Amino acid sequence: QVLTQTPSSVSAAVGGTVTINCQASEDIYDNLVWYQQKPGQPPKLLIYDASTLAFGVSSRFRGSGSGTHFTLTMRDVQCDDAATYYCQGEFSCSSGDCTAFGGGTEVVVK
Amino acid sequence: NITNLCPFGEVFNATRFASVYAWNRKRISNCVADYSVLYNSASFSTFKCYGVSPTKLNDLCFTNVYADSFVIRGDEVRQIAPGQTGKIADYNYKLPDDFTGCVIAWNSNNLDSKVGGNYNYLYRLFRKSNLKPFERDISTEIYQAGSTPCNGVEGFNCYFPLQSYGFQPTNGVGYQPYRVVVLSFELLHAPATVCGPKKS
Amino acid sequence: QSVEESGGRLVTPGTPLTLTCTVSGFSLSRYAMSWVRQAPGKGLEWIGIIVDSGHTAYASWAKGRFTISRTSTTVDLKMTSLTTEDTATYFCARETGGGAFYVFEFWGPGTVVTVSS
Ligand SMILES: *[C@@H]1O[C@H](CO)[C@@H](O[C@@H]2O[C@H](CO)[C@@H](O)[C@H](O)[C@H]2NC(C)=O)[C@H](O)[C@H]1NC(C)=O
Ligand SMILES: *[C@@H]1O[C@H](CO)[C@@H](O)[C@H](O)[C@H]1NC(C)=O
Repeated sequence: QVLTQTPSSVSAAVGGTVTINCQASEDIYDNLVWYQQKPGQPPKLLIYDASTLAFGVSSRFRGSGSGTHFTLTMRDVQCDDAATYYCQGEFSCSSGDCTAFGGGTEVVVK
Repeated sequence: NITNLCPFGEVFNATRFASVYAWNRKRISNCVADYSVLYNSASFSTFKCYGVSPTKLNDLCFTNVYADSFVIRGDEVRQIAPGQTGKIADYNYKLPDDFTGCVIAWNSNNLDSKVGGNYNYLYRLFRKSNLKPFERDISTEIYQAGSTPCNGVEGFNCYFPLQSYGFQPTNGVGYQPYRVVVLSFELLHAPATVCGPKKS
Repeated sequence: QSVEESGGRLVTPGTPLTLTCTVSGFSLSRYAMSWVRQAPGKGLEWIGIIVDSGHTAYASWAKGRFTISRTSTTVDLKMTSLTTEDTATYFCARETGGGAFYVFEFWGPGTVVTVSS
């Protein structure tokens, strides 16, 4: 029912890699998705089922994890990746509240 | 004149499916089995077999056929397979490593899900040890995790082993209820009776 | 598949307002539309969803003051008794395919609803 993203903010050079962790308060199998929101734009779907890349997205974004711990890592982050990322996953129904969004993380590239 | 065609209609689509923790086992015997209709049916989401390929199921002839049926969550269908570790596989329905036969499952959201939430399906969360393949557990003794003799008085650290599925239409595909029927074949020191309809 | 919505206005607290999200380029009765909102500079929030059949679900934090109705081409949402913390931006999201709910792959441009005196 509660989604948590750590760290809240993280920065890396252009030729570098960073990790994003999103943990779920309940077992959700592999039903978790990621989004990228540039400032002032609607979010874009990047990864669904936590390991499948969406259509039209680059292969430098990879996801993993199952159960309650998930991780997204971008390799060789360009200057076009400066945005905010969110994680969303189902959470049964009656027990809780269908779907909740994470707090999100901010990424800035020097 | 082919006769004694084996019905399968009272098993594949009945009006009441049993819970996963009390999966119903119906023996099939003295049957003239025809699996062609099952294969050619397009209503099954998953139909894939171990040991015997689906193409030639009408040729090899078996002494007995055991069919087990239950209803499980949509995503948890992956756990019904030999050598698979999970929750329902470890606590409700365990398959042998050398299992022969296969499982047939299809979505059943139009009957097993209710607007207020179908609460007639249960699945066990707790038991002492992993159960050996092809075993059924029904007793509802409270799985103790506290120090005291729980005596079954529900409270703190005397957890109820059985919890319900909240099947509702608003959830995703991975949470929709699914009706699962597994066919198990075997051979033993007996004449073979249940097999294909020949042709002429 | 293009999804757009409109209806942003400045309203005093306690006055109902209606937002209508109009579909374009697909059959509505096959995909499920959902509404999400975000406050200025804050994280995303979920409001509700309506499945293709017609059944609707909501969010607990909303406490049940919203109402999503479906028709031919107007997936509208109506609120009642707005507060001063509802100033945010709202979107209506489409789905990928049959089932597989909560993917939100098509989004509207976004509209802003502000509450003030
Ligand atoms: C229950 O299952 C049986 C199969 O065991 C169904 O019989 C076939 O159903 C398909 C699809 O409805 C038809 O195309 C076939 O013609 C049926 N077989 C025969 C011999 O006619 C049966 O229809 C199922 N029950 C319901 C209500 O659909
Ligand atoms: C077998 O089927 C044929 C088909 O016409 C029929 O004429 C014949 O009577 C049947 N035989 C028996 C024993 O039922």
